[PDB]
Amino acid sequence: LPYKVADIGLAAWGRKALDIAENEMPGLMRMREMYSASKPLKGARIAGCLHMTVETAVLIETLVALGAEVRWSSCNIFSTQDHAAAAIAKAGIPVFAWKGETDEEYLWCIEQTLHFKDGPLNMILDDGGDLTNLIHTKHPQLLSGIRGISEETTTGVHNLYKMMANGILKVPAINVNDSVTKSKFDNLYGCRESLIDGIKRATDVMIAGKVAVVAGYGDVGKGCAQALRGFGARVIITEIDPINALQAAMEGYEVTTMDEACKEGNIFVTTTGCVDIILGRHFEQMKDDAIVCNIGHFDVEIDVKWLNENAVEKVNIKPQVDRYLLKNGHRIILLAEGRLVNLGCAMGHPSFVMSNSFTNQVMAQIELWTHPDKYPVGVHFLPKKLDEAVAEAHLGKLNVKLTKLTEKQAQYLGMPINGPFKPDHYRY
Amino acid sequence: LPYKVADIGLAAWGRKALDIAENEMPGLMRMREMYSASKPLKGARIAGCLHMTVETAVLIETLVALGAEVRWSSCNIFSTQDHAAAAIAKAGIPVFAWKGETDEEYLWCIEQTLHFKDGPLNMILDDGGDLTNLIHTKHPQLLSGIRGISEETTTGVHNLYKMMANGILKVPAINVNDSVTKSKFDNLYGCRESLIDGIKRATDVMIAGKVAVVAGYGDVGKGCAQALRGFGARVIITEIDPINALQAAMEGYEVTTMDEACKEGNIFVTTTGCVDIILGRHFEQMKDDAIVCNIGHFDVEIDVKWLNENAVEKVNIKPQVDRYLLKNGHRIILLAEGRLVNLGCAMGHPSFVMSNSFTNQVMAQIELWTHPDKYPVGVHFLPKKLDEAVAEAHLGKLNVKLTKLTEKQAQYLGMPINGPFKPDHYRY
Amino acid sequence: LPYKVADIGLAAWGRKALDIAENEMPGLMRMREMYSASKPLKGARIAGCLHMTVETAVLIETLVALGAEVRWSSCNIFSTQDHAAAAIAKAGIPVFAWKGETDEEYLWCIEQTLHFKDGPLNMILDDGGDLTNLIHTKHPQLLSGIRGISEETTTGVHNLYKMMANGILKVPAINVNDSVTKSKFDNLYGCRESLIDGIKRATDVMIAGKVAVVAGYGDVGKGCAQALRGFGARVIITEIDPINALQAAMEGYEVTTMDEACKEGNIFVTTTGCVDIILGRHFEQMKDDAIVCNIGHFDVEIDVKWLNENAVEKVNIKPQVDRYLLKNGHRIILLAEGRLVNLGCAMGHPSFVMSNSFTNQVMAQIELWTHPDKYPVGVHFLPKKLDEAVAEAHLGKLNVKLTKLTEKQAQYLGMPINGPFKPDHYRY
Amino acid sequence: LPYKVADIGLAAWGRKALDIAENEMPGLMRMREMYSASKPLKGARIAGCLHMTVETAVLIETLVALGAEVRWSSCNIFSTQDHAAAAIAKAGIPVFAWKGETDEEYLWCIEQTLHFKDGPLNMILDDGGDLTNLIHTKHPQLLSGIRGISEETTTGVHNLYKMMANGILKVPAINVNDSVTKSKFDNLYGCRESLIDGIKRATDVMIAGKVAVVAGYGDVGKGCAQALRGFGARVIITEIDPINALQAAMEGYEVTTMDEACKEGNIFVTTTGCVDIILGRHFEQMKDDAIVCNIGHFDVEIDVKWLNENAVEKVNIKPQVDRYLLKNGHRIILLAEGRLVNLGCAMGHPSFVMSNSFTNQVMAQIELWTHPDKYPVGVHFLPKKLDEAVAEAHLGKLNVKLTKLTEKQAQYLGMPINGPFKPDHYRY
Ligand SMILES: NC(=O)c1ccc[n+]([C@@H]2O[C@H](COP(=O)([O-])OP(=O)(O)OC[C@H]3O[C@@H](n4cnc5c(N)ncnc54)[C@H](O)[C@@H]3O)[C@@H](O)[C@H]2O)c1
Ligand SMILES: NC(=O)c1ccc[n+]([C@@H]2O[C@H](COP(=O)([O-])OP(=O)(O)OC[C@H]3O[C@@H](n4cnc5c(N)ncnc54)[C@H](O)[C@@H]3O)[C@@H](O)[C@H]2O)c1
Ligand SMILES: NC(=O)c1ccc[n+]([C@@H]2O[C@H](COP(=O)([O-])OP(=O)(O)OC[C@H]3O[C@@H](n4cnc5c(N)ncnc54)[C@H](O)[C@@H]3O)[C@@H](O)[C@H]2O)c1
Ligand SMILES: NC(=O)c1ccc[n+]([C@@H]2O[C@H](COP(=O)([O-])OP(=O)(O)OC[C@H]3O[C@@H](n4cnc5c(N)ncnc54)[C@H](O)[C@@H]3O)[C@@H](O)[C@H]2O)c1
Repeated sequence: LPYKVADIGLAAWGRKALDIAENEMPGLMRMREMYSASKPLKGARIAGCLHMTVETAVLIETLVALGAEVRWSSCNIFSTQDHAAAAIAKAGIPVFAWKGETDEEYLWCIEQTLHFKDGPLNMILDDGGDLTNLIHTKHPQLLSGIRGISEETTTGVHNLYKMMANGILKVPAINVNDSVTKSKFDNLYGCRESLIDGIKRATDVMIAGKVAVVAGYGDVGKGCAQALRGFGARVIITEIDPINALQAAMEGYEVTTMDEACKEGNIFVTTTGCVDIILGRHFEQMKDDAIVCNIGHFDVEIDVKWLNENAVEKVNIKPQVDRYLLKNGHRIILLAEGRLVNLGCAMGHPSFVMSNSFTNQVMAQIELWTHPDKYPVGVHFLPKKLDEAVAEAHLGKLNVKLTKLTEKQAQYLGMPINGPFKPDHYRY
Repeated sequence: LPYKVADIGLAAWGRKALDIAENEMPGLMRMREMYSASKPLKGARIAGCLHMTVETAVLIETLVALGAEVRWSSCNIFSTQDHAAAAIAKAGIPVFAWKGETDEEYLWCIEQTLHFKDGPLNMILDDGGDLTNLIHTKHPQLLSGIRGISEETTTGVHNLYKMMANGILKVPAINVNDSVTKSKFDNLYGCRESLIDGIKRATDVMIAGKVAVVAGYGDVGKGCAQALRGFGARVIITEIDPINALQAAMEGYEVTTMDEACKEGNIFVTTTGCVDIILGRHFEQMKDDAIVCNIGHFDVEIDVKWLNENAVEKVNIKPQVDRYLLKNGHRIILLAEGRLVNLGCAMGHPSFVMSNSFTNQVMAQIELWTHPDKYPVGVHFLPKKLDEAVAEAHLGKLNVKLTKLTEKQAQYLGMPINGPFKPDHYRY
Repeated sequence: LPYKVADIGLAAWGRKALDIAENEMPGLMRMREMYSASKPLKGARIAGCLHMTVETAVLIETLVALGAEVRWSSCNIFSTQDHAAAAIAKAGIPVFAWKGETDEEYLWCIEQTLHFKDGPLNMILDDGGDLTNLIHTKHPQLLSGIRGISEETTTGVHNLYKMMANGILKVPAINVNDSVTKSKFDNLYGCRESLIDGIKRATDVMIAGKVAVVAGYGDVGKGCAQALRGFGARVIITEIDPINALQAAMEGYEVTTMDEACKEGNIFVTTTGCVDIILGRHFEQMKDDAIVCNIGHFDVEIDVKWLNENAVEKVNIKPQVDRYLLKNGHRIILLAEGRLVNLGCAMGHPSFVMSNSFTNQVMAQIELWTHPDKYPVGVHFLPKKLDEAVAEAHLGKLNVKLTKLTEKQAQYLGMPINGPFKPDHYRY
Repeated sequence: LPYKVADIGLAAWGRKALDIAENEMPGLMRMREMYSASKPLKGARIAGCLHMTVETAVLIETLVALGAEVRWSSCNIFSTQDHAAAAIAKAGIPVFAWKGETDEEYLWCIEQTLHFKDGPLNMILDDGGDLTNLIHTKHPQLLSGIRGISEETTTGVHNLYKMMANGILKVPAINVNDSVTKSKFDNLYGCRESLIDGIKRATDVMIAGKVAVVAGYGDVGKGCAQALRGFGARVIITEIDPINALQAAMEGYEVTTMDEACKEGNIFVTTTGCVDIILGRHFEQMKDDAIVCNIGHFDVEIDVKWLNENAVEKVNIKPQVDRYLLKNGHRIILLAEGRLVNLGCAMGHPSFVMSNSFTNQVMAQIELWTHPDKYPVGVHFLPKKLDEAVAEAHLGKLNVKLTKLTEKQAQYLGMPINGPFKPDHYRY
C-alpha cells in the first residue's frame, strides 16, 4: 500500500504542528543544517518502529533530509497522532499507523516497512524490541542486509543483550537508551516537567502544603521529587538502593518505607519500575482522598485490582480519574488507572526532551550506516563524542556559550579541543 | 421567582462537584463544625454578589448552615458554573445566576437578592462593589437597614474608600481583601500553582532552560517567579519600586528594564497591574516564538492591538493560543489574548486558595452581624484574631501541629494565649 | 575628656577595616555623595548610643560628613570594636567606648556625649532605650533642646511606646526598627547568612542530611529555615501563630511542636524571642550529640540552667562550645551558652545588612532635624518614601536597573513617578 | 623506633578529638561493630600513607580493630594534625608523622611503614601514589609480598593506570576514588558545605545579591553553584563540555565564557582542574573588590603571578587574604593565594564526607585481602556491592529507613535482594 493513516485529510493540521515543534527541537534541526548536503544516510532504507507523533514526524523528516529512504510504523497501537502521520503520509512517506489499532493491524504495519522500492530495509530504528524481533524470528533472511540497529528503550536494550547472549543477535546495535543526553531527558527532565501536568490536569489540586511520597529515587524519582518540592510540597522518598537513598537524604528529603509513608502522604507517585509498590494494606492507611498515581512502569506498580476488588464504590470522575470509596470510609483518587500519569492525564514530555532522545537516534543511524565494519554484532553504547554532540546541538537554542579549550589547556588536560572531555566511567 | 438558573438539571452533578471541593475547603468546613449548631448568623439576611462556582456554593451553604438567610447572584456574566448554581437552587437557595448573561440580566439578577420573605437584606457580601453600589445608588431606602458590608477585591475596596471619601458610604464595611490569608493565597500562592498550568495547557512547552521575564515583583510576581524558577528557568525581574526590586535581587534574580529584557526572554509574564508593560518596540526585539502572557490586570498590560495591527499573519493555534508573524520574521505566541493566563488557559486558583478568601468572608459576616454597635460607618480591616482564625481553620488539613503558648510565655510575651499574636504593622 | 578608647594605637588598623567596609555599605556612601555639600545635618549635635564597630564607625563619619557634630557611646559594654573606636577617636570624634566596660563606665560613657563645645545635644540616635532613658530620667532639662530621636530596636521602640503612654515621651521619635529595609535585613537576610557561620565555625559540622528544628517562623525563622534548607537539611518548624505556621506549611516545612520535634532534630535553632522554648524534658529526648543554639532573644529561650544542673558532665570544647553528658548517656553540644550564635560563634551580620539598618538611621536624622515642626511628640514610623530611598541606595552596588514609571502609567496607577509606590498597609 | 610524632603529649587531647569525630564517621563505626569480632583483616600488615588527621586516625583504629597490623605516615608534610598523630602513637600504633616535615623526613617517614615485627608490608593503603611508587621504584623486593593496593585520589589513580600501561605495576589495585560514595562526598557534597565557609571566614561578605561566577560544572562546580545559589547569588557557569553545560542550563544557570563573565561577577570560583582559567585580561575587567578564589586544582587555575607582577599595591588583609590595587583603580581580593579556599580559608570537608572516603578504603582493604586469587595485576574499581555497602553504613545516622526488596520483586527486577542494585554503567 502507499501508506495507511486514519484520516489523510488531517494532514494540513499536522504540518502546522510539526512546524511549531521544529522550533523546540533544535537538535534534529541542526542535524538537518549540518547534513542536508552531505546526505550521510544516502543509501539507507530505514524501517522505523516508533510512536508516530509530531516529534517523531520531525525525526523522520530529518532522516529523509539527510538522504535516507524511510518507511515507518508506530510501536504502540494508540501512541500515534493522526494529524502527524497524515502529514508524513502526505509528504510522500510510507507510514502505516493510526491511533487505535489491533494487534493484527499492529504486526501488519511493521511488516509493511520491510521492503522498499529497490530492495528490503538495510537499517533499523527501533523503540521496544518489536521491529528487531519480528525480523529476527519471522524474517531472518533479511538480517544479513541490515547493517545496523538503534534501540532507545530499557526493554529493547535488555532484549538486545538477551538475544546477544543466546547468539540470536545477528546485526550490530547501538544503545541510545543510556546516552546521558537521552537518559537525563527522557527520565529526569521530562518527568520533572510533565508529572505535575498530569496531576493538575486531572485534579486541579493545590500541591503546596501537601505531603507527597515518591517511591524510588532514580532519574525519574529525582525529577518527580524536585518538581513537587518546587511547588511547596513535603516530599518523602522510599528506596531499596542505599546509594540512591543516601542522595535523597543529602538533599533534605525524608526517606522511609511505604508501610510508614502511606499513613502520611497526600499524593503518592511511584517511580520504581517494580511490582507491588502500593498495596491494599497501604490504601487502608491513606488519608481521605489521597491522590495515587504512577509514572514509572506501565501499571505493575500500584495494586489496582485490590482497589477494584475491595472498594465499596468507584466513580469515574473524568477520563483517567477514578475515585474509590473504601470500607473505612476514606476515598482514594486514582490516576490513569495506574498507567503513566504524564501520558495518561497530560501530554507526556515536551518537544525539547524528544529532540534529545530522537537526535540520539539520528546520531546512531548516521554512525552505524556510515561505519560499515567498525561495529561488531552486539549492543554497543553511543560513542561519547556523539553524545557530547547532541548536547551541543541544543546549546544555542538555550543561548549557552561553550568556552573552547586552548591548545595549551588541551595538552595540559591531555584531551582534544573537541574530542571526548570525560572518560567512559564519568557519571555526570 | 425562587431562583433563576440556566438549568436545574445539573443539580445532582453540582452536588457531586461540591462534595469533592469541600475536602479542599477546610476553612468553610471548620466554620460549620464550629458554628452550625450555634448559628451565629441567625437572623441575617445576606445578599451575596460573587461568581457562582463550586467553591462559592460551598461558601453559601456555610453561611446558610450558620443561621443566615441568603440570596445570591454572580459578579461576572460568565464566571458562573451552571451545575454549581443549579445545586444551590436545588437546595432551596435563591440563586439568580447563569453563565453568559446579558449585561441587562445581570443587574436584574442582583435586584432579586435584595428582598427576603421576612424583609429586605440587612447584610451585604460583595466581590467587586456592584451590590454595594447598586444598593447605594438605586436603593438608599435599604441602606439604614443593612448592618454591614463585606468586600474582598481591590476594585471593590478602592470603591469603598472612594465612596467614604465622598461621604456617600452609609454602612460599615470590612476589607477582607487585605487580610494576609486572603492576599497571600489569592495573589502569591494561587498564581504560583496556576501560572505554569496556563503556559503548559496552552503550549506544552519545556520551561527549564528558558529565560522567563516577569514584570513586577509584588505578590503575583513573587509567586510567578518562584514557580518558573522551580522549573529550571532563568527568571529576570523588572520593577519600579526599589524595595520589591531589592527583594528580588536578594533572592538571586536579575532585575532590569523590559527595554533590555525583551531581547533575552523566551517567556514573558506580566504581573504589574499597570498599563504599557510590553509594547511593540519590545515585541520587535523578542526572539522567535517568545511566549507572552499576562496574569496581572485583565488586558491592560500587553499591547495586543499592536500585535493585531502590525503582524503579517495571525493564526489561532487553539482556543486562547494565537501566533503572530512579525515583519522581522519572528513569531510571537500570545496567550489568552493578553488576558489572565491562569483563568484563560488553565482553571484558575485551586479550591484551597478559595477556601482562604471565603473563610475570610464568613468571618467578616459573623463579626459585623454579631457586633452591631462596634463598627462606625467606614471601611475597616478584618481584626487580626479573625485573620489568624481563618489561618488556623486550614492547619489540620495541612498536617500542621500548632503549639499553644503557656501562661508564663504569654505573660513574658505580653500577648493573650489565644489573642492576636502580632501587631497590626506586622508584615509577615 | 577628648574621648576614651582602649588603645588609640589601634587607630591605623581600624581605618583599614573601615575602608573595606565602605565598599559593602553602599547606602551610607550614597548618603555622603548625595549630601556632603548640602550638609543637611549642619547644626545637629548628635549624641549616639550604638555598638562601636566598624560599620557604626562608617555610619558616624557619614553623619559627620553631612554637617553633623557628633559624640558617640556604645550601647553594649562588649560590642565595641577597639580599632574602630580608635579610628573615630583619632579622626577627632568624641567616642567613649572600649570592649569590656563596667556598668559604671557604661553609664559614664553615655553621659560624656550629652554636651558639645557649643551647647548640649539637640538630636538623639539610639539603639536600645538607654540614651533616650538616661536623659528622660536623669537629665530631663535637656529634653526641650532635643529636636528628635531615632530608635532601631524592638526594645527601644516598645519603651518609646510605653513612655509615650505614660506621658513621659517629651521628644518626637522615629521608629527605624520597622522599616521594611531595616527589618528584612536585620532579621531575614542577616540571620540567613550568619546562622550557618556560627554553627560551622563552632562545630565544622556537616549540615546536609540532618534534621534541623527551628522554633518560630517569623523573619529570623524564615531566614534560618531557608538557610538550612539550602544546605541539604530537613527543617522542621514550630510555631504559636497560625498565620506563620501556614506560611511554613505552604513552603514545604513540617510544622510540629517541640514536644515532638525534640525526638527528631539533629540541630535546634530558636528564633522565638520568648522563654522556655527548649526545656529539660526536650534534652532528655534529643539524639546523641544534638547541636542546640539560639539566634533570637539573648539567652531566655534555651533552658541552660537545666543542662548545668542535671548534666553528669560539661566540658568546654572551645569558646562558645560546651558539650554536656546527660544521665541517659547522650551528649548535647550547646553554642554560645544560649546567647546569640551568630554574634557569639561568628561575626554577626555582614556590612551590607548593617548598611541598610544604619542608612535608616541617617534617613531619620536628616528628616527629624530638617523638619522642625512636622513631627508631634510620639514614636512615628519612617515615611515610606524614605524607606524606598534606602532600598534604592543599594541597587547599583547590586547592579539592579529600576525602571521608571512613565507619566502615563503614573497617572494610571494614581501614584507619583517617584513618590510612594505602595500604601501604608502593604506587607511586602 | 616505634613511632615518630612531633609531640606525644597531645595524645590525651587527640583522643578527645577522636571520640567526637567518631559520631560523625558512622561508616568507620559500622565497619567495627560489623567486623571487629570477626577480624576480616586478620594477618594483614597494612602500610598506609595518608594525611594524619583526626578523621584518618578513626580510620586507622578501624583497620586495627579488624585484625590488621598497621604502620602509618602522612602523604603531605603539613596536613598531619599532631594531637591526632600523638594519640595513634599513644595507642601503640607506629605513626611516623608530624606537621611541617622537611621533604627529606617525609621519604624517611614512609620508609618506616614498610617493615613489621613479623615481616614486611603485604598491603598498601595509599593516598597519592607515593607509597606505591616508593615500593615499586625503591623496594621491588617487597612487591611480590604485597597482596593488594587501595588508592583514593585522581593523581594516585592516574599513576596506577600509567604504571600499568608501562607494565610496571606489579600488584593489583582498587580505585576507590571513582566509587559514587567517594566521589560524591569528596567532590560534590564536601565542597558544597565548605566553599561558602572559606569565603566567609576570609571576608565575612554578604553572598546574597552578588553575581558569583563558577568556572566548571563537574562535581565541584555543581556543589559550589548549588551552595552560592542557596545564599541568593546569581550564579553564572562557564564550561568546555557540552553536556555539563547543558546540565547547568537545565537548572537555571546562565552559561557563558570567562571572557564575558569577568565583567559581571563579584565572586569568582574556579572548579576546573585546568590551567589558565582567570588571566590578567579578566582581572582588568572585574568590578571593584571582586573576590577570586580557587577550589579545584591547587594554584594552576588563577594567574596569581600576574596579580603579583601588575598590581600597584598588595596588602595582606589577614592570613590567606590578600588585596591588590590594579592600575585601573580596582582592587582584587584573592583568597588562599589561589590555593584551595576550603582548605586554605576554612577547615576543609566535614568528618562525614571523610567517613565515606575512608569506609571506601576499609572496604577495598578487606576485599583484596580476603580474595587473594581474585584480582589480576591491574587497577580495578570497587565492586558495586561494596560501594552500596559504604552508602548503607551511613544510612541510619541519616535517619533513613531503607526498604528491602521482597523475593517476588527481587525476581521481577532480576536482581538479588542484597546483591548489587544497578548495572555498572548506572550514573546515579
Ligand atoms: N514518561 C514516563 O512516564 C517515563 C519516562 C522515562 C522512564 N520511565 C520509567 O519509569 C521507571 C523508573 O525509571 P528510572 O529511569 O527512574 O529508573 P532507575 O533505575 O534510575 O530508578 C529506579 C529506582 O527505583 C528504585 N526501586 C526499585 N524497587 C524499589 C522498590 N520496590 N521500592 C522503592 N524503590 C525501588 C530503585 O532502587 C531505583 O533506584 C522505569 O519503569 C522507566 O522505564 C517513565
Ligand atoms: N488570578 C489572577 O490572575 C490574579 C490574582 C491576584 C491578583 N491579580 C492581579 O495581578 C496584579 C498584581 O497584583 P499584586 O497583588 O501582585 O500587586 P502588587 O502591588 O503587590 O505588585 C505589583 C508590582 O508590580 C510593580 N510594577 C508596577 N508597575 C510596574 C511597571 N510599570 N513595570 C514593572 N513593574 C511594575 C510594582 O512595583 C508592584 O511591586 C494585579 O492587577 C492583581 O489584581 C491577578
Ligand atoms: N543577629 C541576631 O541574632 C538577631 C537579629 C534580628 C532579630 N533577632 C531577634 O530574634 C528574635 C526573633 O525575631 P523575629 O524578627 O524573627 O520575630 P517575629 O516577631 O517576626 O517572629 C517571632 C516568631 O516566634 C514565634 N513564637 C513565639 N513564641 C513561640 C514559641 N513559644 N514557640 C514557637 N514559636 C514561637 C512567633 O509566633 C513569631 O512568629 C527576636 O528576639 C529578635 O529580637 C536576632
Ligand atoms: N576539597 C577540595 O577543594 C577538592 C575536593 C575534590 C576535588 N577537587 C578538585 O576540583 C577540581 C574539579 O574536580 P571535579 O571532581 O569537579 O572534576 P570534573 O572533571 O568532574 O569537573 C571539571 C569540569 O570543569 C570543566 N572545565 C575544564 N576546563 C575548563 C575550562 N577551561 N574552562 C571552563 N570549564 C572547564 C570540565 O568540562 C569539567 O566538567 C579537580 O582539580 C579536583 O581534583 C577539590
